[PDB]
Amino acid sequence: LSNERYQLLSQWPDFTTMYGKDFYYRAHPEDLKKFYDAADEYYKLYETVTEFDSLSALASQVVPNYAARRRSTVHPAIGSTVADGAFTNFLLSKQ
Amino acid sequence: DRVLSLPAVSKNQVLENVFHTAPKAPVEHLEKMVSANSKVYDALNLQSKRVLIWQVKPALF
Repeated sequence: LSNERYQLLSQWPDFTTMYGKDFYYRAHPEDLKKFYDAADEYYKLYETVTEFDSLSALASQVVPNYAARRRSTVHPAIGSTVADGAFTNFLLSKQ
Repeated sequence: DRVLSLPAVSKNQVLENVFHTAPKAPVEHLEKMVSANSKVYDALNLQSKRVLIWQVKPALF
């Protein structure tokens, strides 16, 4: 999934091709401040999407709730469809 | 009233309405993107020391 987000941080336009002072002084000051904030924002997004040493401790947050759902008192593989089909068998049998 | 013949906008106001924003350095892109592609290198190379291929597709021994 981080590859899927990286692939759309890969199609970001090069703002570094508009840093020169001929683009500085032609532009409205608030638009240039917004442009430099947008460049700082891209550096934030790219610095955090390439923190791949965080994915292990992110995966350790999905493990305990899933692993507690598989400590079921009925069966590890039980679900709603099989339990509803077995209630269909149980209820439509002779009590 | 010779002061009213001078331009009323100060030199300080010229220097703050002309150099309004601190300009972006050319080396900032190289430094920031190289510091981030160092993590792209370290995680995903097969020759990186702390590579993430054995944490992701674990092994089959």
